[PDB]
Amino acid sequence: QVQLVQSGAEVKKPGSSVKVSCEASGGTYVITWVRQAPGQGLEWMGGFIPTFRTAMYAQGFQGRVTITADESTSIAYMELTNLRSEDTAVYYCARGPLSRGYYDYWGQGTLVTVSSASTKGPSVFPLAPGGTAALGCLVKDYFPEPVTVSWNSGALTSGVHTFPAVLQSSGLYSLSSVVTVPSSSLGTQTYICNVNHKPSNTKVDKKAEPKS
Amino acid sequence: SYVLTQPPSVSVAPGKTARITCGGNNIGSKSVHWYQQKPGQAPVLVVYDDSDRPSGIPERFSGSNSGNTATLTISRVEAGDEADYYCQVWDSSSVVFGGGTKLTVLRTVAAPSVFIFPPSDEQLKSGTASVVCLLNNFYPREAKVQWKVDNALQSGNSQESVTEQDSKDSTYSLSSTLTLSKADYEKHKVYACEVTHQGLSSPVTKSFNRGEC
Repeated sequence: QVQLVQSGAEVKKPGSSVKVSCEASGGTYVITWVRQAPGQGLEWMGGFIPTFRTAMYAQGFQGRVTITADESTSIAYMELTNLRSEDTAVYYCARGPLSRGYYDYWGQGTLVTVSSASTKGPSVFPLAPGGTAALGCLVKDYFPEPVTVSWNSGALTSGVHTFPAVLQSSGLYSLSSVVTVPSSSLGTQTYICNVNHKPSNTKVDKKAEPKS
Repeated sequence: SYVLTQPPSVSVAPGKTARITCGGNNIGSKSVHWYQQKPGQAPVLVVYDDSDRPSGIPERFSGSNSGNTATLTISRVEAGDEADYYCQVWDSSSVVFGGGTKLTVLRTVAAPSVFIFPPSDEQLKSGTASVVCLLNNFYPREAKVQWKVDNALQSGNSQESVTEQDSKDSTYSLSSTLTLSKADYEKHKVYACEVTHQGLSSPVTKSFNRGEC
């Protein structure tokens, strides 16, 4: 029942530092940090054993990585200094049993975006609706990634397609989240998209209903 | 340092058996661990110490390691198995991962359901118009989407996005967005997206006239 919970998505200027936290919720082992650049593979950054106060780091980070822990609070930390645009990745913390070599518990990941640019929250617009109808929400002009989209506060999951973001000519992202529903439900049921953009602190709820 | 070699892709029909190889110089001398990563999710340990299996992992997942090749075998492949699979070892005080193998499920031709969405009134206020064409639940991934404005074929003003294989039916979905100024959008009436796909006898067009309800 232990769950590794990580800190939220961040934008960091190049030449700066990032500290990512990993909390062992209903728990307390080897703590590992693995990163993933978008569309690429898993890359080990290092491990740390708080009990033996021992750390092992990966070569290829120029000694910019520091892994720490606080046993009092059961939170693990990864600090990465001298951030460059190549460090834009999802950062995973993972826990494995002592001397075993594998990681049976993983955190949800933290997307760290290395950018000189300022954060921009999205504008959310509705995609208004035989037997099956389609509706959705357009999530336009945001930076950086990621955005999350739920339907009816998570009650509606079936028939949902949230598309990968496209990078527009503006250098900003845009995505659509769509859902197919029964035509008979339009006029009865209420469909709302819940959009969240953590880097900008934007939280928008938008109703996708047919025109007058 | 030590190199793990995985093929980038493996494709299998439902009910069939997938074999994901992990090549390494005398990999049989090491303990091989396997992770499954579904799109937008964290990796999940599926096989540890060559052939052992964690609690919630189906018996259909099995591992083997001898000589220069470790293999993850997935029997009776389902749409829920679509993911990227990574092998991992420890070598000279370092964690080494394979480059990953994407598992694609080979399903039948499925025609898309096509929907067109006009720009919202709220967006029009901002001086920009986004017209969206939706291709829902089709296979294979290749689809030609053509935008037509007052019968004039559009070019360089649309972008497409495609979902990963559906976890339940193995299809894809595509969104095509046509971006115009409020000026250009208001200068025309007929908005259409024409869809060419191998699951359709002839191309399907979905259209709307700027102004109707």
